[PDB]
Amino acid sequence: KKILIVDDEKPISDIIKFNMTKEGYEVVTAFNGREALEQFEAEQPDIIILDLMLPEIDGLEVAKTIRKTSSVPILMLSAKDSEFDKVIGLELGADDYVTKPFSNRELQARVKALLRR
Ligand code: BEF
Ligand SMILES: [Mn+2]
Repeated sequence: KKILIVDDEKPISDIIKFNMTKEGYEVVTAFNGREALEQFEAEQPDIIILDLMLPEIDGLEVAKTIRKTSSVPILMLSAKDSEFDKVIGLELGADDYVTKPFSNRELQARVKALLRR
């Protein structure tokens, strides 16, 4: 299965890529909202882990845009942890929303849960 990791912070992207690689997933990365939409269209990932505070296009806009044509599972992963943040992310189409800092094991379990459908 292929995972697209969207995060503008390379250190965070690297930790998630390391962990998902360990589970046997193919990993593709994007460092801004524009790269996120470009990788989504070119790679057709099976699941997207999506940061919200991103340059060019924010994660909420990336999710809304992607939802116009795809039901690809989206797991939002952000330091933004307010009730409004989680509710709007889910209402715009996210299937799950995890806050930073996060547990690598819990992220792995939620990706498996989403892929399980
Ligand atoms: F920049 Be992400 F929203 F933590
Ligand atoms: Mn960010």
